[PDB]
Order: sequence, then structure tokens, then C-alpha cells
Amino acid sequence: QIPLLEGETDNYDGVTVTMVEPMDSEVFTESLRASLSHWREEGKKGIWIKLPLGLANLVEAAVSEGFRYHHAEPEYLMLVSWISETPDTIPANASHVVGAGALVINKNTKEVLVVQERSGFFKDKNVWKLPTGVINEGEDIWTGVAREVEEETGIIADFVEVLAFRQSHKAILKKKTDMFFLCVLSPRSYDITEQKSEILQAKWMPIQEYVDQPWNKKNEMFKFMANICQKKCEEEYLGFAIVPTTTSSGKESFIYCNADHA
Amino acid sequence: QIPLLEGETDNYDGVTVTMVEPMDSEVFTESLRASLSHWREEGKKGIWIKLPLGLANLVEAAVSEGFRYHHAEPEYLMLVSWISETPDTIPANASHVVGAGALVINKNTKEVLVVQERSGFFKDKNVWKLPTGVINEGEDIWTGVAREVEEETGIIADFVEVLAFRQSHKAILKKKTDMFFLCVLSPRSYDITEQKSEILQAKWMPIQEYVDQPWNKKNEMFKFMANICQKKCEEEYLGFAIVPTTTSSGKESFIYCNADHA
Repeated sequence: QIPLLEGETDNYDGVTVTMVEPMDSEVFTESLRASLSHWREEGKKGIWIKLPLGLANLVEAAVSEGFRYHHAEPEYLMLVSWISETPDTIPANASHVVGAGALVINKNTKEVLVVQERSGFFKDKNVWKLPTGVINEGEDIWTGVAREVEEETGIIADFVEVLAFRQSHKAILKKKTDMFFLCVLSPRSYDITEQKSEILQAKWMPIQEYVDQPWNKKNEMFKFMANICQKKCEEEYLGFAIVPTTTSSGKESFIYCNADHA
Repeated sequence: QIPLLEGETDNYDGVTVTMVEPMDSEVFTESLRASLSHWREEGKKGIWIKLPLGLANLVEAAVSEGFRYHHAEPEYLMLVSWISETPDTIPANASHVVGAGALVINKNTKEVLVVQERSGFFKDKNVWKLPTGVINEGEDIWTGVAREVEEETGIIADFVEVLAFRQSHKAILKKKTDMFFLCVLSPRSYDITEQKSEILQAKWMPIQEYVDQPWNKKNEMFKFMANICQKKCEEEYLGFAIVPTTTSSGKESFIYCNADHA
């Protein structure tokens, strides 16, 4: 029978304890040690403790159990501890924009879905490209990429595998790096909804014709990427698939891996 | 023989044109159209044009060539256009913290390099973990992960391949997602520099012993990850390697892929 601190759980398996009533520090440390063992066995991750100024007598006890400072305001101090064996990343600032490209293949015709800007710089330059877009915060690569395809073409497509990825630095004035994943998706239909948005036009294009676009032969990187696409169309390329696994809290985590092995 | 606008090139194949002297708009658009074709063939990416208030007569001409607004101050407006066929990501905010874990294998002994906190929460809980750390802005996954290993243990290790990755949301209060790459690295020596930092202790550990840690058997995700590590120690797991390729500007871009195919 254990003295558990009352805490509010969040959607990310964190617990936030808001202290209110005075408490003796050694009663606090007994309760906190037992609460931490309980939370760890329930697979909690971030543990947050809000201590008002009037409860400054508890700050040392929290720090002794492994809490560090997170922030403070005149009336309270917020402490945090990472109690999961996964990486502790609390202090890190976001460094990357994450994007994905979609190889959508009609397996009957070996044609791939492509788009072309109706403006600005790339009209009317006849550049036909794989659908691409950025992954929003709280979104998976696998759902995010499918969303992009249907927002552009109306086609619903299921994520199959990641074929390749790469980092790049896009431009001066944004000190952040872009990460791009080339994904293969399987379409549920083939009928493109004409003019889904004003920005883009879409069609099916034979894989060889996608590869042979002069823009796509311009440098080694484009040719390399396009060649990975063609080899996948030829069923000669094994990428990384998703495998759902259960975390200590019961939630599902998708692992991208060589699914065959693993 | 072409009328090229004077621009300052940056380390990311962008060009920043700072307009100063008055210019007629149709002379500007002729010069800008030719400059853009030149820049595109030289593999430039972001094109920036700074137009002072006094040169407001050029704003329309720039917009007609595909520029969009970036920012403005009372005395000038900055416009931008993306002229590379790679994804245009200028407006996107950084959404991800990127981290990596290091599987460092002694191939003579099938032992892996592991670390344990000397504080706070995880002393003295006997959790032995693969070295991990975050990838800084402007850093590759492959160099970033190696840096972490030597900062922790003193061992210099060469990046070999990515075995798996996954996204997760770490905690409330940071609306950003963590991306984690499990990487295998090849050590250049085996002598650990005792107490490289105060935070961690490091040793070599047999792969079976790493896998059998009770914490590592706690849930399906940990077991799954640990099993990918063991299969790589058994030479039964093919991950993604790096292949350097040349971009249109002559710089090297590392593609993570199934290197065998591709």
C-alpha cells in the first residue's frame, strides 16, 4: 500500500504534480520515491512537479530524487525528471523540418503519379515531380505523406515503405536542417480529381519517362533518387517498412526498419 | 552575353541580390529572367531580392517572375523564389528534434559499448544503455552520432549504417516531435578513457547480456529494438548505408538508402 502523489496525466505519458498544501519534506521524499517507482512501472516518461514559493522546503527533496529545474515564475518553480529509458531530450530545441516525397505506383501500368506547378517559377518549365509536402508536428511520416497525395490529387494511398532519406540545408536566414524521406505508397484508385487545388496539375506518367526528364538527369543526386524509384517499380528494391510495437504505457510506436529481419 | 544581376552567394547555394540604384522595370525583368536561367543552370536554390522603398517600381516585375514576399521593414521588402527542383520548404518551421543511438560493436568479442548515468534518476538503477545524443543544427546524423560516442567514452567510431528509426512525442510543454535513429558504428580502438565526463560510466558488454537486462525486456518496443541490435551483431540485418552524390552546384549530399540496391 503506497503513498502516491496526486498528479495529472497527459497524452504523452507524463505526470504533472501540482503541490498546494504544506507538507513536511521527509514525508514528501517518501511519497515521491514511491510515486516514482509506481510511475516507472506504469511506463510514464516526463514527471513534472510544480512547487509554489510557500513550499520552497520541498525543492531540495525533489532535486535529491533526480529532478532538475525547468522554469520558474515569481510564485512557483517547475521541476522535471525523465524516468523512461528512452532518450531524455527535454532541453533540446527543434532543429529539423521534416518532409516526404511520394512514389505512387500503378502496378498494372508501371506509371507513377506526378505533379507540376501552375505557378510561380516552375510554370511553364515542364517539370513533373513526385508529390511532396512537409510533415506537421504530431504527425507520422506515413500518414503525413498520404495526406499530401490526396490534398494534391484526390487519390487515397496507403504507406508501404521508406526508400531513402537525406538531410540538407535549404537557405540562409533559417538556421534549421531539412530532412526528406522518399516513400512508396500504394494507391486505392487511379482516377485523379481534376483541379483539386489551383497550385498544381497532376497525371500518371510512365516510370521511364519520369526518369528521362532532362531536369532529372541534371546531376548525380537526382539520377540516383530517380533510379531508386525505378528499381522499386521493377520490384528490385527493399526499403524500410513500419512495424507497430507496444510501449511500457500500452501505446503503439511505429518502428521503421528492414521489416523482414527484426 | 547576358545581363546578370550582382548577387552575393551564400554557403547554401542561395543568391542575395541587394538593389540600390534606380532601374527601369523592363530592364529589370530582362536582367532577372536571364539571371534566373543562369542561376538555375549553376544549381542555385534560394534566390533573395532586397528592394528598398525607393525601388517599389520593381516589386511587380519580381512577383511576375515567381517571387513571393519573405519579410519587410519600413525601408525595404525582401522577396524570395525557390528555383531548384528539390522541395520548397522556405515557410516551414522546425518541428523535430533529431537524435541518434549508437550500436558500437567489438567484432572479436560480440560486445557492445554501453553507458550508465552516475545521476540523477537512473543512479543507481543499473540501466546499461547504448550511447545516445541529439543531432545539432548543421550536423549530419552520421557525424553527430560518432561525436556522441567519443564525447562519452573517448572511442573514435566510424558510421556504418542506420538500422531503424522512429518518431515520438516526448512530453507536454514542447509541441515538437523527436526523431530517433539507431545507428551502427565501427570502433577504431577499444580502450575506454576512464571518466571522460562526470555524468556517465562506460564499459563493453556482451550483446546477450545487453538484450537480457530486465529493463530491456519490459515492453515490446525495447525488445524489438534490442533484437535488431543482436541480429546486426549476428550479421543477420541489412540497414541503410550512406551514398555520397553530387548536387547541381557541385556539393556532396549523403543519401541514406539500401546501398546494395540503388
